[PDB]
Amino acid sequence: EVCNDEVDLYLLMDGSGSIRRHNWVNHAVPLAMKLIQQLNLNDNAIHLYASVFSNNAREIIRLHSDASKNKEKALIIIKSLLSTNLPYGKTSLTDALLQVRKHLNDRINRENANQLVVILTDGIPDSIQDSLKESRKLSDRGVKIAVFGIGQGINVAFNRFLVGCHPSDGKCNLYADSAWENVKNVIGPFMKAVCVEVEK
Ligand SMILES: [Cl-]
Repeated sequence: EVCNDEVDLYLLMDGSGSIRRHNWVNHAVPLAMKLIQQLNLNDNAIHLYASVFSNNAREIIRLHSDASKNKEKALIIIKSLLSTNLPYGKTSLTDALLQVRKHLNDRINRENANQLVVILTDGIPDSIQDSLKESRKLSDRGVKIAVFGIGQGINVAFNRFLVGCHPSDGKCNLYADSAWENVKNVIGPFMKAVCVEVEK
């Protein structure tokens, strides 16, 4: 009853920055699924988009649910689409944010919808400055950015600053993080709190 409003949500997976990719490769997609399970994906509510790979190239696509097609298939489709990211490893966050901006520019949005980028990351961008530059173009267009950080390879101050908070001080509703062992229990609440803040 929380993630129930008109929102265009762009889910961006950004990892792994780690030397031992096992955790990201085994758990990033189940983590993203858990987040997506918090969303009301009725056409009058949340429209869910995801950055994915197709024909060796990065692309933004809409994810549907539960479409008029069979239940298990709709789940499998989403899970496979998300999994196209895994073979490609670490990719430019700057380029991903730029693609979201182009996507928003190419289409008319719903009159009363909010635009939101949710980033799942276990590392830091190739370029901090290029990334910050893009995020500000987005926020200048009224787009909100939330970030979920995982593990010990993240920079918390960067994540907080990226979503518009103070680098260290004060609560930041658009940011949360966790160690791998705990992410499954923290991500649901994070998505909910993100929806709440977005409606304010
Ligand atoms: Cl980058």
